[PDB]
Amino acid sequence: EEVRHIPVKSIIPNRFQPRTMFDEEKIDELALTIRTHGIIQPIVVRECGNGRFEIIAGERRWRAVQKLGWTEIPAIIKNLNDKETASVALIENLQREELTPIEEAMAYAKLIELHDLTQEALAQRLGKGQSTIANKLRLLKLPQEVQEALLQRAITERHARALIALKDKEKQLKLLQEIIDKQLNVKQTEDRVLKLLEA
Amino acid sequence: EEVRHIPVKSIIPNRFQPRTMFDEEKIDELALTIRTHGIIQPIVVRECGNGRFEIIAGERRWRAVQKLGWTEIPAIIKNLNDKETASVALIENLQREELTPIEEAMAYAKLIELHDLTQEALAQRLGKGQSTIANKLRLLKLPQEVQEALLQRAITERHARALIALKDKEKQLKLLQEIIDKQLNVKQTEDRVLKLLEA
Repeated sequence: EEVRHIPVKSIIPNRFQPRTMFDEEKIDELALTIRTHGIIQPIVVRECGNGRFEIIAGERRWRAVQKLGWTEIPAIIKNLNDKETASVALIENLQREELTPIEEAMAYAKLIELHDLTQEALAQRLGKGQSTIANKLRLLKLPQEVQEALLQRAITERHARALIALKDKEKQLKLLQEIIDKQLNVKQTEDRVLKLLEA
Repeated sequence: EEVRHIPVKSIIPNRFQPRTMFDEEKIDELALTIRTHGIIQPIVVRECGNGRFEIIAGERRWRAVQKLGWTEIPAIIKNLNDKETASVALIENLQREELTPIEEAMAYAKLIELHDLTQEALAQRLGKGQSTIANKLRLLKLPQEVQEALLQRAITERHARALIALKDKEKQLKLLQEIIDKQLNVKQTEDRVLKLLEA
């Protein structure tokens, strides 16, 4: 019903920790993205007790704003028993789907058009490397079938990166079918990619 | 400030689509998980115009509730220009971190303890297969170092699954170092795993 502003310092992460490993590279991108357009989704908490709140969902948002130095955060309070909290806390983390590398690439291109930005401008805004931005956009040059493999998560982005060098659609497609069917890794893809350019 | 209830049928997904591929397997797990404990995080929308709302963030929530047959959904309305919406819409999707397979496993074990449930009970509640639940929990039996590799995303869950069969900690660890350093795939791991049990 009501979005609430709650003290960042009075918040304790969920006892049944759903997340054990936390990438600071990513969490900083979040703190940066929150500096620009603020916290878009409030953090879900329950009252742990008197004036203290247990995070249901939104640890990264909490840690990013902590780094930002914000004194309070937007929350939604839901009355829940200790069992409900732990369950929900695990489901909101189990039911997360990350965007596919091709889509991450597509999005990067959208922001390049919309904010009329350089690959350096993008890296600075999204809190990642010029390298990572450039290399992911390069995947849009790949043949469409390879691009569809990327979304179907048939191939990794590193498998595809090597295929960019072949510079022949047919050769790339022939290898793609080998990679998925033979189930090649990144190493033996790169290996095979070089052998072809040599020959 | 105020969480709002808005008509599911008056909502249009973002024009600059951040997500192109949508796994129904997952989206159904979400609709199921929403049947049980409801929509925990309201969906962020802007007013596209008169009585119509453009999704900023929460397409999966929207599609899951649509399948559930819900007539309205909880939203947060933010006034934004067409440029702001598109940008934010891409960032809320770019800054998503999925849980690591070991953590997905750990969470599954928590719910098994908390709801005192069978692997079948878990599969039914989380909307996935008994197989997927069983196979992911089996990773908790693996040696700790392998488990740390899993969180560091050094190895895939399929690389690890094969190592469960070796049933010797040392042999598993020796292979682990080979997998990461030699950069072996799932195929050549399984291959090597069998060769050892044969010999």
